[PDB]
Amino acid sequence: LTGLCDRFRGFYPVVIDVETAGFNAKTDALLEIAAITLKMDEQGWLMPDTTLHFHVEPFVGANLQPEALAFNGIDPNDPDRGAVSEYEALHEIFKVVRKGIKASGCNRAIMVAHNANFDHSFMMAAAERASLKRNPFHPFATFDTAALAGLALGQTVLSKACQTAGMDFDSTQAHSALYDTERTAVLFCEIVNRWKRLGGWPLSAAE
DNA sequence: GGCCCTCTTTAGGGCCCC
Ligand SMILES: [Mg+2]
Ligand SMILES: [Mg+2]
Repeated sequence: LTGLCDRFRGFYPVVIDVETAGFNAKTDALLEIAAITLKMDEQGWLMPDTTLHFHVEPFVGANLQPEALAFNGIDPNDPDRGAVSEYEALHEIFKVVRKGIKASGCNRAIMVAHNANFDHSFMMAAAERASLKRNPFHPFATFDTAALAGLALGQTVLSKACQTAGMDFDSTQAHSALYDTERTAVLFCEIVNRWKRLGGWPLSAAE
């Protein structure tokens, strides 16, 4: 291929997972976020690059759903969380992403996530509140690993997709931002690498 | 949390992005 900028029409894939206090991106709090950039080796194989992870303070006036907190087991009132503002978390992620875009020769970043619209809507909403400028992510395009796993593995559930792909998946570590992002990143890389392995990529190898 | 299905309506379990 072999360069990352040539693989997805100049899009720089960044794996994202968020933990929230509900399903409403407009009103519910962002509590946690992890980001994993990708890279290709000289042979053209995809693999994780830089990993970021932040605990996030609920923005002022945010709604908190008890059922959501019960699911992710996150206590926003814990002073020992080490949480930062949405601004600080996303500002650092954007900085690393813009740096990755520049070095790779890509044009823009695209979010890779499982059921990606969820994570995308929450990140865009948080960027709006924090008044962040020059959002390096595509405003509506995403790489949904649920759809990709549907094609590649015939499974749409993250746990099952990883297992089907022959990956390790610990249910005791599941539903945590860093672990979910890492497993999603490996899943996405495996799907992409498998397609190359089967001769589906490059298009000349599609033959 | 709330919609969906059915071995349903005097119910609960699946869903599986929180
Ligand atoms: Mg998730
Ligand atoms: Mg998660």
